[PDB]
Amino acid sequence: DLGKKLLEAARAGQDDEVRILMANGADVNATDASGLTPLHLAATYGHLEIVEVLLKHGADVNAIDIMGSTPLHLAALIGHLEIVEVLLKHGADVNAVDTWGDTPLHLAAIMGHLEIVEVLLKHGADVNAQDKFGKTAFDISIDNGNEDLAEILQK
Amino acid sequence: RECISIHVGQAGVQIGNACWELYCLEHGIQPDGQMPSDSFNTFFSETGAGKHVPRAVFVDLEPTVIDEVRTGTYRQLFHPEQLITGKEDAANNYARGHYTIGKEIIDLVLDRIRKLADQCTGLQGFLVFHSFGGGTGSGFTSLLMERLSVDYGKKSKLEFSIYPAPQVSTAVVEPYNSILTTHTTLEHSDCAFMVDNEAIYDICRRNLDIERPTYTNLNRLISQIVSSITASLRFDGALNVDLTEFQTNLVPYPRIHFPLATYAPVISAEKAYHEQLSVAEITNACFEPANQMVKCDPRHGKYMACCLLYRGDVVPKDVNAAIATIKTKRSIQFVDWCPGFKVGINYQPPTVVPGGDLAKVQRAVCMLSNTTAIAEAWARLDHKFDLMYAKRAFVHWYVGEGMEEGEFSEAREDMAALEKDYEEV
Amino acid sequence: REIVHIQAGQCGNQIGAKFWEVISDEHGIDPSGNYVGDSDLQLERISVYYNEASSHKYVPRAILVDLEPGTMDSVRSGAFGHLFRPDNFIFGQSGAGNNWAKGHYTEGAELVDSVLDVVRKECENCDCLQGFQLTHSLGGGTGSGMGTLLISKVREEYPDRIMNTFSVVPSPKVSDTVVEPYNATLSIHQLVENTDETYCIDNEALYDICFRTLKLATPTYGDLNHLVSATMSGVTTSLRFPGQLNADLRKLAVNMVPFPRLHFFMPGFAPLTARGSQRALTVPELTQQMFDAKNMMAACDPRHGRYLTVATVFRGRMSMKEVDEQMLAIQSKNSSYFVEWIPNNVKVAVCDIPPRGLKMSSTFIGNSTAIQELFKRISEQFTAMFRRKAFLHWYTGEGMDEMEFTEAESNMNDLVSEYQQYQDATAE
Ligand SMILES: C=C1NC(=O)[C@H](C)N(O)C(=O)[C@H]([C@@H](O)C(N)=O)N(C)C(=O)[C@H](C)OC(=O)[C@@H]2C[C@H](C)CN2C1=O
Ligand SMILES: Nc1nc2c(ncn2[C@@H]2O[C@H](COP(=O)(O)OP(=O)(O)OP(=O)(O)O)[C@@H](O)[C@H]2O)c(=O)[nH]1
Ligand SMILES: Nc1nc2c(ncn2[C@@H]2O[C@H](COP(=O)(O)OP(=O)(O)O)[C@@H](O)[C@H]2O)c(=O)[nH]1
Ligand SMILES: [Mg+2]
Repeated sequence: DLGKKLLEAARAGQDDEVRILMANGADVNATDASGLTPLHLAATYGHLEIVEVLLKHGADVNAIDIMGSTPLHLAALIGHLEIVEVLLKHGADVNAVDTWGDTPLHLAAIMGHLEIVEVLLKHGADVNAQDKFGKTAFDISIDNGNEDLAEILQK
Repeated sequence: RECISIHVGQAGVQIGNACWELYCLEHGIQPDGQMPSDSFNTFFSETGAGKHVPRAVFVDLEPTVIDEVRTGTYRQLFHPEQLITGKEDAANNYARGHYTIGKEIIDLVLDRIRKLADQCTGLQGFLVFHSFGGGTGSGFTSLLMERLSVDYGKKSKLEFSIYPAPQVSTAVVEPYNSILTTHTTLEHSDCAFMVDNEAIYDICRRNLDIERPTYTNLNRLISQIVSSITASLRFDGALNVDLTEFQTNLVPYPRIHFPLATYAPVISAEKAYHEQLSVAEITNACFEPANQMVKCDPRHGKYMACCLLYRGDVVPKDVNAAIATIKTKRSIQFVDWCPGFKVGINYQPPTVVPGGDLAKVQRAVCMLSNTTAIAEAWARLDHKFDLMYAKRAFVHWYVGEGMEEGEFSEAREDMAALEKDYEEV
Repeated sequence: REIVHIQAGQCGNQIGAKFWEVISDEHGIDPSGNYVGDSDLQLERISVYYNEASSHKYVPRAILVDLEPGTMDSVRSGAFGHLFRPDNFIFGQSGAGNNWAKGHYTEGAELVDSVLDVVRKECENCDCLQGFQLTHSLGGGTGSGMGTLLISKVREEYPDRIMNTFSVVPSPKVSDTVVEPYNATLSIHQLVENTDETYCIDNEALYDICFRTLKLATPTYGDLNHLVSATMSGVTTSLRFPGQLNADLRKLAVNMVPFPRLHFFMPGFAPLTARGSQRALTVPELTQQMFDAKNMMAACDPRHGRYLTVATVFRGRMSMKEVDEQMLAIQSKNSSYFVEWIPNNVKVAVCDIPPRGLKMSSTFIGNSTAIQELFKRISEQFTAMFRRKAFLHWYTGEGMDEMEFTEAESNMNDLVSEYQQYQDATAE
């Protein structure tokens, strides 16, 4: 099955093997057992060119795994700024909510990815969105004493 | 009729340094043991060469304090085998001093004590100096006292103990150590004289005009009190002639064995021409709470015994008159079941130590009172103990050093009963 | 008497090297091992940290450990790099790749026995070994994974000796990777069980001090390490010079650790200075500042919690009366922040010898329940990563199971709940 091979190639960052697999009918929207797609894995592990290739060939930019994670959630969590920008350019939902109630803004705020926080805000990230404990990204920055983040969130 | 002095831990050793400094001067003995010119034989052996040697043992679980004795002014005074040190101290942990670390050296200490005791023709007992707050002073003293009771069942044992003061302290757990050692030593001690470090500190500040007293300042003042208490043992004594008489005169019941010491006059050496104070004046000062060795209010308590030990130019009739006047005072109440003041006079004036902070005086007095008011000092310790023990704060340090957790509550219950003993009398 | 110092990984060797530079200058030991000092106080306790070799030479009782060789080369390049015992450099070649699993189970395990031999040799040479001091980061792979492996092995071989750590906690503000919360949480689990005393050196705090208080636009590791070395000098002063209070590792622990798991200290000091900076503070200023949240080396606000215990050390010629007055004043005016069920829980020492470049300094060591804020911040980052299973293959591929992650996180959250319990407790 070419789906599994494309998932592994996208995770592993093998640009050449990704192209060959898609040229042979690989399901660009294949899922592993948890619902992750090749775009999810390339977004997680920083493979910008594979992200770009997949989005040009039918990948669902807003696909969710079984926990509600989108590719943008994972890029915002891991801190891949260019991938965040490319996903947003291709219509990623900036306020997608996962099963924990987290939005991309929450995850970038928790992990201190301040440049990504600013990008997400400029693209309409919801500063009032609450996780399942009632916390907004601003609450996280106040509770953890991250003054730099709090200032970005207030501008 | 020999007495053996045992100095345990830093406080015990440093107080011992000052006590033997003073004893030597009182008896004309030089730091090398020689004497230019006997009653002092109770406290000093004599070699075949005219060298007089303290009947004294110094013990500590680390070496730094006793190493100063071994190399300082008195490096030739003591038996070098009676200066005994381990390598690693009790870390302010009673359980280390008593159970783990202390047990590595207890047999050696007892064998060296036996060497001294075998030199005695009529050993009376032991004087044991130590802090409450340190791990050696608390835990190793307790172990030593337990062992001495077994090995010397008929011998008396007196303590000089340092009661802790937060403002001059080196451990948060000093209340634990104080209660643990009091619990295990109570059965084994015949009489214990406590000195509150805050009380002596404030006497040094107020009466000696010393802004920042040192341990040396405190210890030289303590040594004057100790010397008054033991003068009867070292000179021709009519009162408190032997150790047995301290219990007779001061301790009506074995558990209530903590007399309050008060000493007067304490005058700065910078006032060399002070007006000399009368017998009445120094005796009256023994009933002012600010001259006491332990912070408490004897006007809130009852006296069970009172001994007045005078030194110097003191005429007996003047003592009897001074006592007559204070007997009239309403603030001095005795229990119904006791006679009464006991009086001793030593006609030599107190000795002045070169380097000391005290002015020479022509007369002085040390009052030893067994007053129920000292229970106030037990209550202060018990309260700090209770606050920490309710949360088991620091208890794991003791349980990890050979002690069962139940010893804490057993010790505290013994203290509750001790406080009750004071209330009942 | 003797302390055996170990420094593991890149962070651990960099701050360790700086420690030995700073205290060597304080004790008058030059880069060759010769004493060129001015005062008898410098040598009185020199054996705590230094072996005395042939011909009045002084050699740090220091063991240098790393899975990457490049660090050992840079240590040797430093001012005091050649003062260390060459046989006490123990270094692999593979590296750990910022992977706790590699440090703790794979390449680190293969190097650890070689480290324990050198530890054994230093220890058998001691008159009376006090215990061990380890410098490391928690966010990498060698200092974190192999450092904690080293701790558990030393603990097994030396169960009666004190284990103290200077542990550098990761922050996104100074980060190489998002797996740092994994590595830190796995390590904290180990430190909770196997150390007696841990100084929480928080890169978040170090960055905040440099950026905001010292106005350094882009802090370097040298900038951060200037704060670490001043802290390490200050908190070891009572161990290195003669004194009455906290004069060895076990007396410090007995005064600072009322419950065995709650042994994570918040350090602080005053004045805070940048490298090259230049009026000596008063005792009131020293006292106010070393208790200020802005002067803490852990990114926690003490006023959000309660002090279980505190040690402070003033350094320099100054009025002992003023020290006691100011120390009493901070407690009486802020009495609610000191737990009432540990009476007299703040102790103060004074050392006449000031650190380099200052006439007056003060160092704070707090055991405060507010340190839960540090563990909560790491926990939240750990949980955000672990919920999405990001990068877990790097750990399970070295043999670990996911359950080690869950147990590490559960133990750290239990630590947090314990702090909050004593924060809320009352005397009644
Ligand atoms: C050196 C002194 N003080 C200090 O070194 C510190 C700064 N200090 O002022 C304290 O209060 C603390 C402690 O008591 C506390 N923090 O509560 N501390 C450790 C002492 O006091 C120690 C035990 O005292 C001495 O060693 C001598 C004994 C003499 C009778 C008076 N001394 C001092 O004043
Ligand atoms: N009066 C007086 N008190 C002292 C002296 N030295 C220490 N202390 C007091 O003794 C208590 C601390 O115990 P230490 O005697 O120093 O401890 P230790 O017996 O050596 O036991 P560890 O060191 O724990 O093994 C505190 O209350 C100190 O204030 C001294 O020379 N004179
Ligand atoms: N303060 C400080 N932190 C450092 C230093 N070097 C690395 N770190 C931090 O340590 C973590 C990386 O661990 P590192 O020591 O480099 O990995 P190791 O060599 O595998 O132990 C991150 O939190 C870095 O910020 C340093 O010199 N000083
Ligand atoms: Mg001691």
